[PDB]
Amino acid sequence: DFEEIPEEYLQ
Amino acid sequence: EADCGLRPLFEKKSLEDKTERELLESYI
Amino acid sequence: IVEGSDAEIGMSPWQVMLFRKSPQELLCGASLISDRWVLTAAHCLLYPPWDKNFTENDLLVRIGKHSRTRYERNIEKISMLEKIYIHPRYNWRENLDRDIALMKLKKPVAFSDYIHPVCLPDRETAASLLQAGYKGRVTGWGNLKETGQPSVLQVVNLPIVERPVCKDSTRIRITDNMFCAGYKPDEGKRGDACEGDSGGPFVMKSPFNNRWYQMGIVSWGEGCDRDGKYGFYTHVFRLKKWIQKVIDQFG
Ligand SMILES: CC(C)[C@@H](NS(=O)(=O)Cc1ccccc1)C(=O)N1CCC[C@H]1C(=O)NCc1ccc(C(=N)N)cc1
Ligand SMILES: CC(C)[C@@H](NS(=O)(=O)Cc1ccccc1)C(=O)N1CCC[C@H]1C(=O)NCc1ccc(C(=N)N)cc1
Ligand SMILES: *[C@@H]1O[C@H](CO)[C@@H](O)[C@H](O)[C@H]1NC(C)=O
Ligand code: NA
Ligand code: NA
Repeated sequence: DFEEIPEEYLQ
Repeated sequence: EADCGLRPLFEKKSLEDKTERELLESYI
Repeated sequence: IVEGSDAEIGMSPWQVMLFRKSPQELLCGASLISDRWVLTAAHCLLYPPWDKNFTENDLLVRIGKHSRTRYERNIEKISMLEKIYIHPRYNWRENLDRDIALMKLKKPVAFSDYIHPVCLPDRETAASLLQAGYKGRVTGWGNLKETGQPSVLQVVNLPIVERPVCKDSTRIRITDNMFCAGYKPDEGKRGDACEGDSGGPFVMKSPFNNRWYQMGIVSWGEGCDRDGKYGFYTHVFRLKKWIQKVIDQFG
């Protein structure tokens, strides 16, 4: 149920 | 560091939050 | 947080969310103590009985948050971890003695109205404030009940409890590196930290200098908000020499 976070933080 | 523990939206502008007084009242 | 209330905006600007990358979920609370250092509970990162052993690349730190689940565009900031440091005498085998860990961020976080560090106590402030009956404040996005989850950060104020009462409430061996807090059955009021609040701060506002100090870290409890049970917190001051050693060496 968490909103997706900008992919820049997942790289 | 030197500014630790002083909240921008509270202490910094001399506003109190809704329950901090409860803490103060316990400190006898 | 059980039997608490919604935090005000900017009420706890040192509050940190430890966030698992995959699956994306809340891992724990934590606190901001400088522009590069975050304090949390060791059990948030390492707890072998439950097969928990997170590495730096598994997690993110989300700072400046209010909503639990939203991506708070233009408000929250997300930081990557450079290194985790767990207390070398953290006792996960027995009773979570020395339940404390530090996390160094890859890059400094910018302070704002919503992001600001808490103070760590000196010996004198600890002696003055860590007394039975004196109230502190716990915040977090953890469970609303023992057995659901809040829309926004929750807050509750709770009194420190006399050591003998803490000890007599449990069969677990309590150490000087822990304190407990919460209301007694006969006090009427209630409230507690719970699962998910782990690693978050127990803070007190000094009446001497009007600054907030982090006296405890949410560590453990038998269920949540049970009559006759109390929440247990890592005693931050007792472990401050370790904190300073880590920051001095690696900071
Ligand atoms: C098996 C033994 C190592 C011990 N495990 S324990 O309590 O989970 C160890 C522990 C972990 C974290 C913080 C404090 C203490 C345990 O179960 N004890 C040690 C003292 C007596 C008994 C007990 O009743 N503990 C309280 C307790 C245990 C389990 C739960 C649960 N619902 N999982 C709750 C309370
Ligand atoms: C004491 C030990 C037996 C254990 N108790 S417990 O009942 O399983 C904790 C728990 C787990 C899930 C849902 C509610 C409560 C415990 O607290 N542990 C086992 C290992 C880690 C630590 C923990 O879960 N800490 C999170 C926590 C939970 C409750 C409180 C509280 N103040 N009530 C605080 C921290
Ligand atoms: C936890 O992970 C580290 C690194 O992968 C590993 O070296 C260690 O043995 C693991 N178990 C611990 C610290 O108990
Ligand atoms: Na006991
Ligand atoms: Na209780």
